[PDB]
Amino acid sequence: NRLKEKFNTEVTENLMKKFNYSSVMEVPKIDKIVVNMGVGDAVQNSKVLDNAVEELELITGQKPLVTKAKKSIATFRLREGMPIGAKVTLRGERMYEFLDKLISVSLPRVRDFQGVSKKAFDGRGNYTLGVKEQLIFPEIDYDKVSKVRGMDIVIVTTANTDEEARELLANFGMPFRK
Amino acid sequence: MKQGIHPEYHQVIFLDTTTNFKFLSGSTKTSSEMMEWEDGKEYPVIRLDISSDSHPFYTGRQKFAAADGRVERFNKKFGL
Amino acid sequence: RIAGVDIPREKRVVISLTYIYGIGTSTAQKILEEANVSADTRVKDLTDDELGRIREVVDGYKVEGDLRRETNLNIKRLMEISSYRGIRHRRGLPVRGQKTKNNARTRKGPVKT
Amino acid sequence: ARSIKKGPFVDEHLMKKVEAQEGSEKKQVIKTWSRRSTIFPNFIGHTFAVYDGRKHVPVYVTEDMVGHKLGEFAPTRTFK
RNA sequence: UGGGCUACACACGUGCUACAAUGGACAAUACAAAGGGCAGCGAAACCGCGAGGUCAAGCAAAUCCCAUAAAGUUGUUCUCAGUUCGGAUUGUAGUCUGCAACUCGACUACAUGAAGCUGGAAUCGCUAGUAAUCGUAGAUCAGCAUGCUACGGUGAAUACGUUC
Ligand SMILES: [Mg+2]
Repeated sequence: NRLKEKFNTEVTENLMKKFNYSSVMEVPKIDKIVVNMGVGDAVQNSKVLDNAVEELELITGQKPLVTKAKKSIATFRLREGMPIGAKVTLRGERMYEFLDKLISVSLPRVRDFQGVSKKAFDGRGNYTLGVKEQLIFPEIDYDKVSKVRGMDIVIVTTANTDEEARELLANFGMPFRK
Repeated sequence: MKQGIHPEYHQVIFLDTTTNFKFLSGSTKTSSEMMEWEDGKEYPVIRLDISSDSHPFYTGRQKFAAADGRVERFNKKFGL
Repeated sequence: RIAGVDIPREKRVVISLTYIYGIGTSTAQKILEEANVSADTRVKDLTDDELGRIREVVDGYKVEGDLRRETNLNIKRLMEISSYRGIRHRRGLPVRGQKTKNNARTRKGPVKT
Repeated sequence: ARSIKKGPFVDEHLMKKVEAQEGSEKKQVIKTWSRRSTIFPNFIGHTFAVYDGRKHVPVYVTEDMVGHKLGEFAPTRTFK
């Protein structure tokens, strides 16, 4: 619980001092992490989705939930109810472990890493990170992976504003592009 | 968590070989090599070429100096 | 993995190092000599201590993203200053004074009869 | 001159014209037929009217332009 | 004086280099001919990764120098792929000539690493020291050759025959 321990002690102290929170409950926290992989290629080949599912299962350590198309789009050759993606929701200990690994190992492994974007906030204190390849994650092996694929990592924070969210992520040690 | 639907996940020690930084976090990676920890337990060790401690961006270390200006290079090159 | 690149395991390390941007045959031979790692040993048969030794040396050389970024800026500089060379970079025509009545296909792309 | 031992080549008339212009802030255009002359650090801020073979074309030196010939920044051929 | 003759959506002729294992790289080790040279050829030595630089012997020639041929031979390694094939292109840092290499030179180093997997219709040369292949020299010439003109090394296949 290294990341959790920091949050409980060091991060909480920094945030409450910074924003003059009246109560400890006010202090922002990361509610959940959702990893989404969109696989439109799955329409062309079912195997592509299967390979993605395995990769996400390895990365997160939990079985992904296959996502089915809400609607049919002719341009994408998409039919409603077709499996075109996979998602995992990480909560509790699993979330902290994944996040610490991302900052500690996976983000460093990113090729030509120049820090993460500071502008990637929804305006409601929620941050989304896009990874170019899943090779960055330590578990994934280059030989095993037939096709390099990107992923969306959404970090949902209880923080009302981006600035409070930015502080929380900075305290966690998330690199920022500045 | 549902039983039998999730991949085996175990605490593993991630070691930065370059800076000898050790941290314990969960992973589905299995390592034949195992290392002792501060707590009285032994975990499989995953070796990392680079990490937050070693990575240049995180450190802020400048591996290479900035490119010289056109005026600077001209003067330096011909000694003028 | 060296300099952010997963080099081919099967090949000898002299050759495998050249699969990194900024490293060619000449540089690869130098880096192995400095690290005192044999050229013949295959990457699959490389040792962890040896790998670290190689990694120290490769850190010495500007490679991959670092070199790519530098090269692009020099070309961008030429284009911005409106140099003859820079203008030809913009036009996609031979920059180093080669004739264009014939040939120039690598720069011009495929034929457009 | 490409060889380092020889200095960068500049026509004396061009260099002398620039050197006289050093004193006054309000620089005036320098007409030149010297496409061959190197752009020195001293040239920065000056506008040279370099001949293209038919007309003198205004060329204004910037920092990046140092080390390149004056001819490089005035075209001799026209296409489309 | 400067620019152009060096343009570039394209079409054609003649060449150069490849598409690898009858090869690539590396190392060791042989065998030519025909030419050129006075302010020109320049050795050896030292320095540079190298292109070169420095100093300078000999030599107006069966004497000295250009100038160690290369393919070859014997090993080592790679192992059938866009690669340890190929080397276009581009970046950068140099060398040399010259008054000056921007337009627009040649060469080097490092990096970069295109097309190309043997070529549709069609079409060319060659009957033996020939073709093929490998290097060598000269004229022009400050520098600048995949061209031209010469040179030797290795060295084939096939020709029934004259209907077309
Ligand atoms: Mg002509």
